[PDB]
Amino acid sequence: GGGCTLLRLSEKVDVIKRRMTDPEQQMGADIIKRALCYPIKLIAQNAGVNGSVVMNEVMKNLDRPHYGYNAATDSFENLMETGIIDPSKVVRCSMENAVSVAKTFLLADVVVTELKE
Amino acid sequence: ELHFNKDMQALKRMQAGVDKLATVVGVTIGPKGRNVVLESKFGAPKIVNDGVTIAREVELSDPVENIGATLVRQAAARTNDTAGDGTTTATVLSAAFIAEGMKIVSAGTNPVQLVRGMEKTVQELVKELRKMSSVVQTDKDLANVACVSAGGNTDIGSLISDAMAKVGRTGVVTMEEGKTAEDQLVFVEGMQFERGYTSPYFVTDPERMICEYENCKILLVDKKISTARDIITILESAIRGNYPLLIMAEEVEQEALATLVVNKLRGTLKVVAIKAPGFGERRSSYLEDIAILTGGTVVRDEMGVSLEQATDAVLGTAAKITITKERTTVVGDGSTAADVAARVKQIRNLQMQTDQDYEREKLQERIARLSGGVAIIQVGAQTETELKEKKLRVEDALNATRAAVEEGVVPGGGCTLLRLSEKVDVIKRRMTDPEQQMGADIIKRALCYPIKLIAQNAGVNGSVVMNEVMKNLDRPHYGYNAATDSFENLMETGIIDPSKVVRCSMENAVSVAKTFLLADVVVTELKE
Amino acid sequence: ELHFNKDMQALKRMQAGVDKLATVVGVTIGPKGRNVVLESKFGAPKIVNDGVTIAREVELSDPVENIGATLVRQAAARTNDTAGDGTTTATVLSAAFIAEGMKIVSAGTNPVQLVRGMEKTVQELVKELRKMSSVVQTDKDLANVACVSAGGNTDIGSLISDAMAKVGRTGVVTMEEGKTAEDQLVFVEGMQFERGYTSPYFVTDPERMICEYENCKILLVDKKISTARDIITILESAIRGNYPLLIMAEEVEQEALATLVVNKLRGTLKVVAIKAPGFGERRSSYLEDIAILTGGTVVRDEMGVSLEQATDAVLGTAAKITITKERTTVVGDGSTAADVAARVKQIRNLQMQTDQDYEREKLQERIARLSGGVAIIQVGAQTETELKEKKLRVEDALNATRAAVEEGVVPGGGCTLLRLSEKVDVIKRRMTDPEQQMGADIIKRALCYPIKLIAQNAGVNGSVVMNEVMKNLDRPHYGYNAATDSFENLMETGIIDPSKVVRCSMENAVSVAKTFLLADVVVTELKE
Amino acid sequence: ELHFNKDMQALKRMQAGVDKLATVVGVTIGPKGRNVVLESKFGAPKIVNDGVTIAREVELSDPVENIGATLVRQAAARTNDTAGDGTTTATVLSAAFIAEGMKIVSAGTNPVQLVRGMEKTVQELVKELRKMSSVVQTDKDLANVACVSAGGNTDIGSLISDAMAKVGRTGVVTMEEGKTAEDQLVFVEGMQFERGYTSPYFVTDPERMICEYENCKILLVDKKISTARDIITILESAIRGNYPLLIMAEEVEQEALATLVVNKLRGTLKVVAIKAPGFGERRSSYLEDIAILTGGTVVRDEMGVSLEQATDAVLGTAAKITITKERTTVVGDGSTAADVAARVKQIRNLQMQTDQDYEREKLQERIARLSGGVAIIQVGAQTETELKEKKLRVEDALNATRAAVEEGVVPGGGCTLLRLSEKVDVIKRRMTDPEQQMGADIIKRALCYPIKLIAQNAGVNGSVVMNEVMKNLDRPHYGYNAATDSFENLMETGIIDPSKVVRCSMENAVSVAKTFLLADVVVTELKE
Repeated sequence: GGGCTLLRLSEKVDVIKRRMTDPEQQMGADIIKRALCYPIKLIAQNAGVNGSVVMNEVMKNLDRPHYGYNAATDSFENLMETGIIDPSKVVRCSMENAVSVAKTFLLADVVVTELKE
Repeated sequence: ELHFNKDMQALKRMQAGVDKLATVVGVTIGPKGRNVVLESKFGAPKIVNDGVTIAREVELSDPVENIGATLVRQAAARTNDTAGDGTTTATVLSAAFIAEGMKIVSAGTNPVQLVRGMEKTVQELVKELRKMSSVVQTDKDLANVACVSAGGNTDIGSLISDAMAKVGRTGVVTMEEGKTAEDQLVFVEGMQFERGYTSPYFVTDPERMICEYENCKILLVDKKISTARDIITILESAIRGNYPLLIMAEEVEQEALATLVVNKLRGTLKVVAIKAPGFGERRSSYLEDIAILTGGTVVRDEMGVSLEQATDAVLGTAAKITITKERTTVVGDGSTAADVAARVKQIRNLQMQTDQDYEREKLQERIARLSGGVAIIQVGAQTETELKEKKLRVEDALNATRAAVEEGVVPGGGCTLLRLSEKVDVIKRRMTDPEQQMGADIIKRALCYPIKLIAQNAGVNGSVVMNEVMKNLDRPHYGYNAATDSFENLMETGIIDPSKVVRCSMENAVSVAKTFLLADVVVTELKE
Repeated sequence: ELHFNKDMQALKRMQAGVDKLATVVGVTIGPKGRNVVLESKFGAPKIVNDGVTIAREVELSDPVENIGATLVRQAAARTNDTAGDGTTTATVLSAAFIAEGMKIVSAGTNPVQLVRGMEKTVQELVKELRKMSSVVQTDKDLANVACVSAGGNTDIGSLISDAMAKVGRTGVVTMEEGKTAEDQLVFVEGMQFERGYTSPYFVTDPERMICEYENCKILLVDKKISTARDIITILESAIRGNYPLLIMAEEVEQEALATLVVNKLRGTLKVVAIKAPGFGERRSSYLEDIAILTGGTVVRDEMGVSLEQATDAVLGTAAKITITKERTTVVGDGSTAADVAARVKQIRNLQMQTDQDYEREKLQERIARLSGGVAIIQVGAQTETELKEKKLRVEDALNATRAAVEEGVVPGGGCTLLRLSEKVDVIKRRMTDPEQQMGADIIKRALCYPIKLIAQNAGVNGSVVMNEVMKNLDRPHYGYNAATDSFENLMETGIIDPSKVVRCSMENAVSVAKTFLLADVVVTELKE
Repeated sequence: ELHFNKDMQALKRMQAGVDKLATVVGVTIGPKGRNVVLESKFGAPKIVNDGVTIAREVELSDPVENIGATLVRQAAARTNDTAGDGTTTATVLSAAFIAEGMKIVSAGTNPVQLVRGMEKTVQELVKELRKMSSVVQTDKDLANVACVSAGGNTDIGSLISDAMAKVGRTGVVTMEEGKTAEDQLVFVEGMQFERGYTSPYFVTDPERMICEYENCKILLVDKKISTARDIITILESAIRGNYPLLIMAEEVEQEALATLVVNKLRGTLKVVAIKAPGFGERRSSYLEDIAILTGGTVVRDEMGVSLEQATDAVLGTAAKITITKERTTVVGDGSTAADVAARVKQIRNLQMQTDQDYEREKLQERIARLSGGVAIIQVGAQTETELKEKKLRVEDALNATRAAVEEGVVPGGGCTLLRLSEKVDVIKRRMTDPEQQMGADIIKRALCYPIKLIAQNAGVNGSVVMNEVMKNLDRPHYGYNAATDSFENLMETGIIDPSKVVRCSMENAVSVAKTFLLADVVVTELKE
């Protein structure tokens, strides 16, 4: 948990070369990358600490040994053994739905609305 | 249909509303307080000297600064209905923590570590406040405490003293006027509980907003009530004998509650609504404990009789009943006194065979209030405006004495807030981050505000008064009486505050200041 | 006709203007600095990468925030003409102290103890800066410093190295272009002083604003000058031979000064103004030290000849003279070199018979500059634009090398500000009042700003950069070069700053922040 | 008195102004270009089909978008005076780099790496353009290139062909009309230099802004001139004989220059001021190289005769002199032709004994221009409007032929931009950061703009045009002539552009786009 799983997910779109590798789809991949960076940034920031340095410490270190950052205690700790864990169902559903509404958002080009008079 | 308020200025907005509330209640505080004029609903205006009445009526225009002042009103009201006093102190301290809070926060300081510092500081200052407290253990010192806390002369405070000297602990003393000019002490079979009414619309006589009824029958069950036709038949029994009815069966749903308040608003049916004591098997063991005490059987389905009709056998009787916000009291009824003398025997038998721990203290708290009973006191009568003036004085006397004997006693005049303030300087916290230290200094400078406002609005500089007491030794009960304007010891003189008031107002003020500075976004429904 | 600006908000007004000045100069700083487009006075615009030019042109509409920005410009300009560089660093530091300062003052903190904490912190940080400094004592390490400090390749920086390896101390190296593509070193009879021009209107060629004249006569008297009729006869002596004239006789009053600038503006008379070196008997002993050095006599009334007609040998000759803001230099004249070799003998004579102390060092500072002379260097020429680009590169090279060897050298990139910032945490001051501690933390967070603005406007987060540098050992010259974006030691790589610049910009920034936060009331003339 | 513009929107303001300039110059481009109506200073309007006249006159109200458009005007003007043509191409490309640049920058992309990508991509494309270029080495193919580049028929372009076939390299061919209808080729003793006149106020006949004089004497010294009394005596020597005078002594200061332009504005004295060729000892070796050539001695103070008076012996003669922005040409004078034939012998002698390297090429560049001389051509005359129409057609012909033979030739129509644009897709840079790749793609989409605007304003979709040219093989000189609206090889048809124009307009466009996107803050002096 701690939204750190979104960083580990974001740092695996750099290895995704798609078909037919048109620059636009690559932009969308970079879009997902920078968008997954936001949640942990908001968590660390609104807690009271710079999120840029936290993101740097976790990412530069090995991403596999469950390295993470607990904002509740503010210290370098493994999220598993400490007790900060998130259900994968929540992460998956919130991620798919966010893209689903972003789909029907950016695709939009004309909006109508019934007015008062 | 929702308005948005964000950033740094949104906080300042409701802070101003808070500061405006603490401004009018601020000039209320002090022995030489000022008069606040209120525009009447219809007719001649009402002059106010109380901080409670002011906090009740204040509500501004701008919604953000309106919910800000109301957010402090919560702490003020909550402090009042849990300590009996200290609304003025709660508000001014609340705004003090907020003002000094916003002052430091504006320097880009982390709110989380600040509020953590405040929480721990006041918490240790509460632990320190218990050390500061002066305990009463003798009925004669209790007499001196009572008579002094009572307005003016002793005598009447000397009457309350022996009134509670009879019934040792667990209360509960109730007062009433009439009928002939003497001091009539009366002890009868009465009981109380720490539950409250269902709706604040049952208040018999404002502004006391306390529901009192004389010569009324009682009725109670354990299960939830929603059906009405059963009570309608009992309503016919309440019309059969034009008398009010008592009901306290845990949760009454919106249907029966609406029928109750409608039949009460017209005056056709005098009804009372309230909750059940305890939980689980305790409920069915508490209502049956008060059933026979009131001279009535139990209408539970466990045996079980529960139908449309209801006679005198299923409902007990109570001469007088007085219920308030968090308390419900019964007294006066001349029913089976042996029941009160036999149920206590059953508790002793159960406690003798009890191996558990929770059952020991539950039987201990039940044997307490049972044995304590109710004691009701009758006041004298000189003129028609005399006991009315007395009854109010003895009302404020009893509540003050109870609040004092409950948690202990501390030197009043707001000086106890100074002594508590000059002990945060030695507090080295963990992990001693600068932010938490700021919060400690915030508590320090905030505790300074009440005494300053007291002296200032009295007519003298508070800076010199604070300097005279602080530089002098804080231990020999040194203080400053604003009533006489002289250096005196607050204990021997007669200026004392109940420690319950100081603690509650302090904790609540930090409580609202916690959820005030922690806020960052405020929403509000708008007109259009 | 006078406007009154008071309270707390009047401070924030000029703070905004200060912050606006630091905003534009802020994006100027750093190796990956940004361009700032200036509107032309008439025609094609002018893009600027320097922080000096920007600070010259900035002046806001609102008077209060204009004089506030102008107040910072004072420290910026003063740093520029006392160190040679660091306008960008002085400004951002000045605003840093002001921003962080007012951030704390807003909490009602005592300004007096705050600025006291600032002054002492930076002063001990200057004493610490001298420890941080690296000293050059060998001409070969001086060669490596000079070449690296020079732009790009060495060769020319390797030429200035031996140029100052010849003239050991006291300077002073002066440069000039022409005529054939080689490296021509020339040592001749030249001298300089630490005085300046009378008026900034004498500047020959802006934006260098340095008055340079070739093949001109020089005139010196010790007393003050106010009369004109004597000068207009020398003007006739300056018209007889169409040549410029040099004058530095202490104080020239408004009358003669106005006549001088008027006759110079029309181009009829090429005149130069300036001031006198030393004081009292020193003046009459310094002007006669340069009179014969320029091949002229003294027109003092002590002997004394002083009439209307002045001739050829009452005024010395100087082949080339270059003067600036706080310096005045002469060079080139092929006069009595024996004088330069005989006056030094007279100084040694006075030195050995001297029993005093001040006379010993006055003779020592005079024998220094006299023996030092003025070595003029001639650069080569590939094309016509290459010689100009070189001349500018060697101009910035010489001024950088001089500013480096003068006060010592410190690691550049603004990283030395962090190493200094992480030494205030150990500073336990007297009497350690919290306010002075706030001032220390203010300096800390303020010294953090420059490196942040450099990294940020370069294109990378400054927080991570600060962390990586600070968490690592601060002693093995660890640093971060924004030009390459990589972990590197600032020394071996070639990113160095002169310690004189850091110190001057630091002290001045605190100096203006001193007179900024101490302010409480501001006045200003209005239009109507 | 200074305004402040910052953030992202400040960039878009001047970007709009740039977009407005490229809008009017945009409809100018193309064979089927449109007419731009200009309001006259006084009287009948002036229609313009040239992009040069438009770029001169355009200047908007809003200062920021004015200095933005002017910033592009600097690129267009600089391209014009360094290539001879391509103002329209420079502007549309400049705005292309800006538009496509800001289009990517708005995504928060690093400006530093972007412009770095732009610089390197276009620089390698310059190295690529030199590959795309076609070379001319035969006078007969030169004849075909010249006649085609010339408007319409050949004959006259076939005359310029043999005109330059005579004088091989180093130029320089000058033209003139009159007097009898034939083809008169004339070679005489003439010379030129790559220097320019002092002030643009000396222009004889606009809009050609080129100062031309007939039958005038010359005068040159090496030292700087500031005095005037010597000049006013030569003025008297220029008044006794009503003839203009030539002066080129390096730097003429503000005094003499002001006197010169004043005496010229009244028509009493026909003067001009020009700079010195070479540098140092070269100057004194170049002015005496043109002194005797013009039949005059040297007035240098190196020995050295220089006083008040001046006669015919100190000043040479010149039949005709034509000077422009960056060139100064003399021709026609019938002086010592033996001088031009003897100084070349002296150069060969010095060349034989020269051991250096720079002296060899300096003697080589002097022996070149000396041997090349200055061939002047005379055109025929049918009517009076035909000779002027010819003279204009041969003026643009000569300038086009020189620009084509100088840097080589490339297929015109802006199609060479596509061939250059479809070569950035193979450019893998270092360290191949995405930003530099964006800058490469920016260059690609920007090079697509000119050909698109050409086809569009002509009257055909540019999308299908780009498709046909690009999808086909880019090597067999495939192109699209908008004049005939048809598939055609740009070489064999007659639509060719000089490589110098394409290269210079491309480099300057990136240069101003460099100092455009790098900008982040813009300042501007306001009215009040």
